[PDB]
Amino acid sequence: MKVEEILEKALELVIPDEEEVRKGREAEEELRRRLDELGVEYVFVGSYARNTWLKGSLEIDVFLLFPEEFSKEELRERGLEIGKAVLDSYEIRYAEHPYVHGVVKGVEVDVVPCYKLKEPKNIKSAVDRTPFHHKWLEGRIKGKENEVRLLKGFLKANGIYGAEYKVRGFSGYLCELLIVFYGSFLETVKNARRWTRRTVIDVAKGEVRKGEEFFVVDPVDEKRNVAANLSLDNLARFVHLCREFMEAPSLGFFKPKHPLEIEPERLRKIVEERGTAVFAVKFRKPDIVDDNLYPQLERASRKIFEFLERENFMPLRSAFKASEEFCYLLFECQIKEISRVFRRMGPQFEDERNVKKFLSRNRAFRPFIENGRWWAFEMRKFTTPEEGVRSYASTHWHTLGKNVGESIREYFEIISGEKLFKEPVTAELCEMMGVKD
RNA sequence: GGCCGCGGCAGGUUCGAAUCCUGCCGCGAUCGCC
Ligand SMILES: Nc1ccn([C@@H]2O[C@H](COP(=O)(O)OP(=O)(O)OP(=O)(O)O)[C@@H](O)[C@H]2O)c(=O)n1
Ligand SMILES: [Mn+2]
Ligand SMILES: [Mn+2]
Ligand SMILES: [Mn+2]
Repeated sequence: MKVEEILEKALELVIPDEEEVRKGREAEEELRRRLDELGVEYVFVGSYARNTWLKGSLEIDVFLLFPEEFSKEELRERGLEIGKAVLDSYEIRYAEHPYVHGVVKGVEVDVVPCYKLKEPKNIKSAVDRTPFHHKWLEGRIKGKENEVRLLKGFLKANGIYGAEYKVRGFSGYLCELLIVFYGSFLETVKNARRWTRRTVIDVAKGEVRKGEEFFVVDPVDEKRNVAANLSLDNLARFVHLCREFMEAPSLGFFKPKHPLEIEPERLRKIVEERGTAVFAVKFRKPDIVDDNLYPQLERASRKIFEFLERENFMPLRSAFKASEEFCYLLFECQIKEISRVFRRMGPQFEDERNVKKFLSRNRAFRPFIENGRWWAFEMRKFTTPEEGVRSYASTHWHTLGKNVGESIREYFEIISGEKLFKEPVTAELCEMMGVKD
C-alpha cells in the first residue's frame, strides 16, 4: 500500500495468467500450421508478437506480405482469400483497408494484407507501416514488455486506451513508443505531467522539442504524427491522472470503474434539481463500422449543439450513445422555454435606402430606434429546444453526416422527460452531467 | 468508405453583408485522421 508497492500488485491484473498464455501459444502453433501449408509470406505483429498484450484481452495480429506489382484489387482479393481459408469462423467488415476478423481455437485473429517493402521511405498505403513497426520495436522493447502492460492497463482502465474514434486516446503503438523513450511506466508518468498541447516528442533522436500541436514523431516516420488521433480532451485527462497518481498513488487507477447505475427515478430527481431541459434525438442505427459511425455522431451532435447555441437555448453539454438498434444524441439546455418574440437588428438611421426596405417588411409589432439604428420585434417559429431541434433535424438532415443524416431523414423523434430515462442512455447522461457516486 | 483541415465557385438567411447557414468542385501524396 506504499507508493512503489502498488505497481507490483497491479501486475496481477495487467499480466496474462498461465491459463491464457497456453491458449495463445496453442493458437499460434495452429495458425503457422495453416499458413505454412499455403506457402505464403507472412509476419506476426501486434502485441502478441512482442508479448505486451493485456490480461483477459488476447488478440493476434497477422500481416500478409505481397509483391509491389500486385494491384490494389489483387492484394485485397488474395489477402481476404487467405484469411478466410485460415480462420475457423470469419467475418469480413472493414473501412480504410481490407482485413479478416475471425476465431482460431477460441482466440481472435486479424489477417491484414500489405506490401513487403525495403526502407520505409516510399510507402503506398497506410497499412504498410506495421511491418517496419515490428522490426524497429521488437529489438528495443524486449524485456520491457511488462512496463508496457502497465501503461496500457493504466489507460484502458480509465477508458482512454482506444485509438479508434470511439475513444480518441493513445494507440498501443504509442504506448510502446513511450516505454522505450522513458524506460518505464513510473518514469513515463512523471514527464507526462508537464506535457502541453505544443509538446513535440521525437523518439528517434531521443529529443523533445516544441511545435504547433502535440506531436509524437514515428521513429519510422519523421513527418507522420503517432498521436494524431489523440483528442486534446483525453490528452488533458491523462496529464491530470498522472498528477493524481504521483501525488497520491492508488490501486484504483488500474481498476475498471463502476457502470454508474442510476435508477430511472433518481435520474429524474437529478434533472429536476438541475432544472435544465434534457432531451434526446433517437433514430435507427446505420449498419456501418464504428470508425465510420462515431465520427458522424460527433458531427451530428455538434451541428445540433451549434444550432442550440445560436438559437439562444444556451446548451451546456452534448453526449451520444450507440446501442445495437438505435442511436441517441443527448443534449442539456439551460433554457426550457424561450419567448415568442425577439429583436432583429436593422440599418442605421442615415441611409434611407436600406431603412425603407427594412420597414417595408410586414411585422406583427411596430419597429423602433435604439442608439441611432433601427430595430424590430420578430416572431420565432418555435419556443422550446425540442421544437427547435426537430425543426432543424427535419430540414438540415443532410449535413448531419452521410449515413447518420439519411437515417434521420427517414424517421427520428425527440425523447424527453420520463420517456427518456427509460432508455439505455443513463450512464451517458450521468457522465454528461458529472454526477458523482 | 466515413470524418477532419484548407482552397474555389453557386446559392440562402438578411435592410445589406466581411460575420452566419447550406449545395457543388478541387487540394491533402510518408497515401491528413481510422
Ligand atoms: N485491422 C487492422 C489493421 C492494422 N493493424 C495494424 O497492426 C498494428 C498493431 O495493431 P493493434 O492491435 O491495434 O495494436 P496493439 O499493439 O496490438 O494493441 P492491443 O494490445 O490492444 O492488441 C498496427 O500498426 C496496425 O496498423 C491491425 O492490428 N488491425
Ligand atoms: Mn492487437
Ligand atoms: Mn477513400
Ligand atoms: Mn435574398
